[PDB]
Amino acid sequence: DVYAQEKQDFVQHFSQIVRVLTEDEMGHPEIGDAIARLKEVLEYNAIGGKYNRGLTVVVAFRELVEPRKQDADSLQRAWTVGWCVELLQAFFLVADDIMDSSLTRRGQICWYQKPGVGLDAINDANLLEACIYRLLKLYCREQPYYLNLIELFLQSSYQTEIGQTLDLLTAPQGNVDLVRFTEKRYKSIVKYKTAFYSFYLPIAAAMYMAGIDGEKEHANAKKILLEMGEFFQIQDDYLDLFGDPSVTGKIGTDIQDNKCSWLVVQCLQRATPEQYQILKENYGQKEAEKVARVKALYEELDLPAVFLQYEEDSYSHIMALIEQYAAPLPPAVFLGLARKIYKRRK
Amino acid sequence: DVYAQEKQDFVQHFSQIVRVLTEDEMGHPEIGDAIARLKEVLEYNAIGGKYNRGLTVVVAFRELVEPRKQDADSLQRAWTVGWCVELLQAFFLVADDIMDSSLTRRGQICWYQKPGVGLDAINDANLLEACIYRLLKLYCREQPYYLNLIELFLQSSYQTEIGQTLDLLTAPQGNVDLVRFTEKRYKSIVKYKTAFYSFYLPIAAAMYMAGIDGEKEHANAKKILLEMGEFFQIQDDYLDLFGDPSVTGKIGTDIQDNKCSWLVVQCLQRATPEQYQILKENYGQKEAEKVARVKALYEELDLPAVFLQYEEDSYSHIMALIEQYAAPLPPAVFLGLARKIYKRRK
Ligand SMILES: O=P(O)(O)C(Nc1ncnc2sc(-c3ccc(C4CC4)cc3)cc12)P(=O)(O)O
Ligand SMILES: O=P(O)(O)C(Nc1ncnc2sc(-c3ccc(C4CC4)cc3)cc12)P(=O)(O)O
Ligand SMILES: [Mg+2]
Ligand SMILES: [Mg+2]
Ligand SMILES: [Mg+2]
Ligand SMILES: [Mg+2]
Ligand SMILES: [Mg+2]
Ligand SMILES: [Mg+2]
Repeated sequence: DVYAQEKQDFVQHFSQIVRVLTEDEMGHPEIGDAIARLKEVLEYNAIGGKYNRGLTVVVAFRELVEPRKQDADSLQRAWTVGWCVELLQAFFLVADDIMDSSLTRRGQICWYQKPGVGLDAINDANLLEACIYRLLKLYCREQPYYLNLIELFLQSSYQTEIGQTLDLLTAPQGNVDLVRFTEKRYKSIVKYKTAFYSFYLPIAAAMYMAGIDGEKEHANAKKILLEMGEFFQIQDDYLDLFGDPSVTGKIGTDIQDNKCSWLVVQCLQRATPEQYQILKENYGQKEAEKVARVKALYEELDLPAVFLQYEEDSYSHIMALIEQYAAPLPPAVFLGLARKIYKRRK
Repeated sequence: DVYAQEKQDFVQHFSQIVRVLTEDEMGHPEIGDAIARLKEVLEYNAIGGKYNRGLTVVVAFRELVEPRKQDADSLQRAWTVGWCVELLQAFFLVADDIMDSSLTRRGQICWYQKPGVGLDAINDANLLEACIYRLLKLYCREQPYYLNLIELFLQSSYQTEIGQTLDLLTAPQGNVDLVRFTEKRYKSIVKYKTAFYSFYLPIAAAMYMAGIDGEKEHANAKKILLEMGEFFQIQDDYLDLFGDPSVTGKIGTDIQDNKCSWLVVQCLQRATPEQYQILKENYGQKEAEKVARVKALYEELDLPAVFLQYEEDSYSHIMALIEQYAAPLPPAVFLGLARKIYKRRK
């Protein structure tokens, strides 16, 4: 919508970002090779996704600054903060792929699986985290919102690592306990691991950039953007199994990795004592046969139909939340975002 | 010296730090388990080292604030920033151990080698990075230096990741090229990977905390503290091979991991065309026999004697740098630190 409009401009700005993060060798030639490697990391890991999050920073900026106040530089900065959220993303993915033993991301092989990278990936990832704050310094240093943004990113990082910790504690390798896999636990997980950084972070960054720094303006926004995030991670769990790797750009692992996926939580609730045992006996194991038994059992309970039911009822519920809590913000900010993820298949 | 004096107080402050980083569940019970895991990570990975860096923050604080201005809270904050540098350290180690395929750290098994952790270590590490900025917020939020410290830590993180990148690019697995292993390259590596965060970071943090924020006061300090860092990493490379694992708390890997160690750089400079080939043929391989051939060749060139020569001449050179550049800072700040690392064997 407004998103599809703004992409080409956002994506072309990536070159400047890179010309800029590699202007550090235009003062220190002894680190050339490290900069080269950094470029490479960026090229491979910052590109090829949908860019929802970065664009959401820029769309929300249009919609919250009076166009008088949108000078050339105001925009350029917003492109950057936009990119700053894409770096956050990049950093999480490079490292969640190692942790999740994934094979492919955005329709290429995962950075760590590349010949000659492996676990150097862990540095690569953190360099990407670093680059955020180097951009904030280089573009927003003189702005009233600087500190708010720095605290926002870090703060959001921390909540997201917290969420990752639960994702992992709840899904221990070679230990199939399913007592653990509940509704309450699921909600907590996705709240922390996905919702703060994929949905609040980028909107609030746009709000901070427009001088809207009020506690209650952020609290309301959050009530909306968090439930939106929950829904989005459920989408993500559905696609892990039922998506198209031609389209999602990634092969699934929730079952192999013994994950507290939305799927498995719904399964337990419906399964017969009989069926519980197929699951127990096939879940969280690297064997194709056992994975398949679980997919089938999921299809046996017409869980893709329950997905579609839930996706309709949550989208409504979210719309209720926009009616209740958007004010004084243009509903469009939240709607544009909602449209871009409802009935999504990539 | 002043260090040995201040430790007991610094180490006891670790409990408060933990009671404080786990007071987040005193608002959000749904993340208990993640906090538990965080405690555990901290306990295992923040403890057992020398604490040079953290103590150096606190020693330098004594020596730069007029004792009138050292109220209870002023100290407590300095303990924290001190601990903030130990968290930085913790985070780098947890993850450098994975990247370096190390077995033991501070005389226990490396966190990632623990049964039931493995590559979840990558999250664990980043949680430790997070905790720094959560402490800065919770203790130094209202201070004039806050932003300076935040930029200092991040900035220092970034330079250290840059340095890590070179460490790794220069030491590719299963690819023994020794053209790469030069003096110039070595200096660059250790400058970035060790010196900024182990030596500048903690002193400058103490300076920022004492309102000494002048460009030239930090530049001079840096000239000193960077050369000090170089020397310290050379020490670290010597101990990798020639130390006592009973004492260093860690088993070495520079040879196996094909590292641009101070040792190997000195070796090349001295070796006969004959000897160059033993090295080429045994370096960077996981085989005990081949490692041993290299150790022996190193002992063949009386490199431990060259170490002791260099350690004397650099310590002198550093002392010259303190005579030249300490002012207006108490020489003690730099000397206390120098004494604590000269002729060091752990
Ligand atoms: O691999 P995906 O793309 O399905 C997905 N990736 C994510 N989706 C939503 N939120 C998050 S947070 C996250 C992540 C990555 C790394 C870390 C730690 C290094 C900090 C923490 C969180 C990955 C991720 P997940 O099913 O693995 O959760
Ligand atoms: O393992 P050690 O203790 O000998 C030593 N550890 C370090 N010593 C001095 N500086 C540094 S910087 C560093 C490190 C760790 C992790 C990272 C990336 C995750 C950020 C970057 C740098 C480890 C390290 P090294 O010989 O591996 O260099
Ligand atoms: Mg994951
Ligand atoms: Mg994953
Ligand atoms: Mg997923
Ligand atoms: Mg290393
Ligand atoms: Mg190491
Ligand atoms: Mg070492």
